[PDB]
Amino acid sequence: AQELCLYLTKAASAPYFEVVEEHEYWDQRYTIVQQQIPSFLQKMADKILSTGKYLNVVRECGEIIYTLKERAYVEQIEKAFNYASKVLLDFLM
Amino acid sequence: NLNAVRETMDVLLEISRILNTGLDMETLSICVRLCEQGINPEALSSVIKELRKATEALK
Amino acid sequence: AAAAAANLNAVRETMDVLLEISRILNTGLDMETLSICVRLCEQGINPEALSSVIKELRKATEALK
Amino acid sequence: AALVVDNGSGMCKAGFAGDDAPRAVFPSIVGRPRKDSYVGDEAQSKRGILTLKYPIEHGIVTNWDDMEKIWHHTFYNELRVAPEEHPVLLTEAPLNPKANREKMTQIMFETFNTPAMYVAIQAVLSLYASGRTTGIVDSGDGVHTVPIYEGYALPHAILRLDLAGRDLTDYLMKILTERGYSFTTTEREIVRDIKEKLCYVALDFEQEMATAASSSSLEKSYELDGQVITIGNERFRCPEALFQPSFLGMECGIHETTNSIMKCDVDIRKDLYANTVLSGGTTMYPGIADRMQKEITALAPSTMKIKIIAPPERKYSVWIGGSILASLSTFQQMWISKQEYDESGPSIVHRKCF
Amino acid sequence: VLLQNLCCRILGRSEADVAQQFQYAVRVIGSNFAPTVERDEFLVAEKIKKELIRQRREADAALFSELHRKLHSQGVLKNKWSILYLLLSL
Amino acid sequence: ITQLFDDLCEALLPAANRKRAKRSLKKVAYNALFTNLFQLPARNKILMLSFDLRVGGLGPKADRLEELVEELEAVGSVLDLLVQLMDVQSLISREECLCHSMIQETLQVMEAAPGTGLPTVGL
Amino acid sequence: ITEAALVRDILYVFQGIDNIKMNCYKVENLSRSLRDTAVRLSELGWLHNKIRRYTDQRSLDRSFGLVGQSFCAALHQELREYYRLLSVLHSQLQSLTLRRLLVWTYDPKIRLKTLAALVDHCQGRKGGELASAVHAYTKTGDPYMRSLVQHILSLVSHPVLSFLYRVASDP
Repeated sequence: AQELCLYLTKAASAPYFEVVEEHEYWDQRYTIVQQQIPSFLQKMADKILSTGKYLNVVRECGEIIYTLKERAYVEQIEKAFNYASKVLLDFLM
Repeated sequence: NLNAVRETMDVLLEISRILNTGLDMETLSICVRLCEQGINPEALSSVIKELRKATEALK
Repeated sequence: AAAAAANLNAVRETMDVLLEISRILNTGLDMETLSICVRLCEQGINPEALSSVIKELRKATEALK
Repeated sequence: AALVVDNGSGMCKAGFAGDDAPRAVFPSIVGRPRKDSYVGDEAQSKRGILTLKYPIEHGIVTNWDDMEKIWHHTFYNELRVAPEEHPVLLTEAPLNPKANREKMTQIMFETFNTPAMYVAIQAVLSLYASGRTTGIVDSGDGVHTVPIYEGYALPHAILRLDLAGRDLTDYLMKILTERGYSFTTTEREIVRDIKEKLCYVALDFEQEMATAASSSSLEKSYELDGQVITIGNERFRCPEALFQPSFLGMECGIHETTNSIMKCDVDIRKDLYANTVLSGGTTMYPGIADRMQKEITALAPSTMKIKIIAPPERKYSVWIGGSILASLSTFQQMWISKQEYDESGPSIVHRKCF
Repeated sequence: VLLQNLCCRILGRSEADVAQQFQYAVRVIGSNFAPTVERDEFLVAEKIKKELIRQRREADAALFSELHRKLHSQGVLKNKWSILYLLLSL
Repeated sequence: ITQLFDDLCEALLPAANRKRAKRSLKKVAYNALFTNLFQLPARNKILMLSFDLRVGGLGPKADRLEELVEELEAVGSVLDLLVQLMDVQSLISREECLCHSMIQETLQVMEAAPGTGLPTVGL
Repeated sequence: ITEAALVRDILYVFQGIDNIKMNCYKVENLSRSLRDTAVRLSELGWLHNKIRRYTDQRSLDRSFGLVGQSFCAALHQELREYYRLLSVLHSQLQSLTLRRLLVWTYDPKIRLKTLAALVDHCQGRKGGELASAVHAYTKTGDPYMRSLVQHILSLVSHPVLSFLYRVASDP
């Protein structure tokens, strides 16, 4: 029943990992919701929100798997946030 | 030139479609550009038939 | 062995008789070309079509000479 | 896993057979105080307090004591493996003395206790990486045009040119200094970077010189401490030395040397002309393939079909070729085993690695 | 592939040289492959005798009758109508 | 050229370890490329295949294969690589094999030992 | 009433043609264990009616537009397949039972659940306003539905991208 509950969460997470709530001057656009935090990404609750936020101020202008005691996904997020800024910061200089 | 090398690449798909070769559009541009390097095509006939062979052992 | 050498004899005979019918009819063919036209006619091919080809390639080898 | 170790005059490349790229690359240097021995990047980083040695300066091993240290470093520091637990494929320069081949073999089996090993010519591995067994191939840091037929290099037709990346770096320092700047100190590292990033081979030297003399269209900026400098005709004048060594006071260019083809049997020359492969860091200059095509065409018969192959991954094609070879089913029977070494000794390398 | 050997026998060339003619030979042979008339070696025989008699060569008209029987004697030829229909035309 | 063999090995890889298979399949690409290297015009080889087209019918398609190689002249080594690699009665015979290959693929599972075709019972 | 007789009529109720008669297909004897499974199975055929009436009522009037055709002519390629399944199921009736049908027809109980609820959300929409109401069915996440409707959108939005590559006009 640990192979099963890994087959569900592997499929019940593809929609989430293909898109933090948005709104409609820029600190009220996207804001963290505190309840719905996985409590194993709580360490990086600020780099996720900061990673996509930089992608939108440029867009409107013009794989992850869960493992225990292994942080292959915690490292995978830092490898994209370290690029999310290098495209926007360079976009303003 | 990229307009010409697109047409010449588009015609070449059909003669590979009626000859019943399994090469789709992506693997064709890979093999065309690789043959464009200068590799001998008599060998490429063996790697594709073997890559497709070891691929079947998985399924 | 033997039956593989008896067939090579019965073919050199027939290919020698067809060369006699070829000269009394005065076809421009020779022993080398005639062995090609015989093989073709064994598989089954229109001699009204095959002879139009030979009557053409021989008609174009002169424009080049 | 089998190991693949490419011994370079300037940089060594190491990794595991089967991989698409080397796991580590480091300077072929060993340093000792002016921790007793420093190897690789560390030796370079702390060169200020060390006396550096280059045991394979021009492709050929000249000091086996330090070469042994480079190999020790490769296994234990870079790859973090025990050599006695993995077969090892090593690379060697073209025209490597027979005695050196035996020495390398003896060191692997007796000093590192490798379970198996093999040595292949660098140029041959690069040709393999391009999917060929026949053709003419290598410009690195400290030093070849190597005709290869059916997997075998032809020693009689191999030519060595003591002109490579190192010479080009120093030449760039010289002409940038003549421009009004000043690059003279071991600044050499900075210029090496400028060279690798902004240089290119002009299709026509004179026309390019004329363009640079009458406009700023070929100029590029490079930032150092913040100072931004300008590199003009130096961009292409630097690599031009490969085609005209006289710029360096040397008496043939790479196109003319690629003479090697003419030294081969007339029956295979067309195969070489149609399969001239570039390899090595110094062949990375943009525009070099088209320039070679033009120059060779001028030297060869008008009826000759000329083709220059410049793989995008040619900087590491030697290592990649080794990864491919060591992974081949038919190559497994070719390794020299510890058993075979114990049976025949070091000289077995001549028979096993022909 | 066999049609291309023919174009190299009649015209003395290599297959890389002569390719316009071989383009014309595939046009005629192809789409005209199936035999169009009922096959019988009897009728084609009585027309090679009638032809060698017409040339006052009455001696070879009775020699062919002895060469046409040997073809049946050995028995390595499946279609004897075709190869005679062709030898008569040329 | 060292990369064009790496992109080729990706296309033929069927989408889903996808990180080590590419490392092992690049061996099969090299282990097979150097076997031929260790060991005739171009347009003629098409006609010999144009002939075999017309024999079994489908004439106009064969008149098309020659129509393109005539305009591809105004590259030769590329076509040399490609050559290496009742209308109603067939309809009623296709939609009948489907119903033979649809009731079979599911009756072979519906009637068997309990738990053979089921993947969750294999856990 | 034998179980085989029920398997004979059900293969018709899957189409609209009625023991089982015509909103639930009330069946009218037999044991309770049989009537219950028929009821659910018979009701799947009723759905097929709601999707058939639309592609027949709107295939009549000529004032439905150019988009309303590529939609009404894309609800048919997703029905021939439902006519291929009924082909296969009938060849085996000559063995399959009720409990064997449930697994056979468990998937086409969903495709005939989205399509029969996709033609009600867009009832009076013609023109582009219909290609905008079959796109409000893609925000669903369900990997089986979002990959079905995102195909009907690729047919319905072909006429719209035909005017564009060539917005209310006034005569």
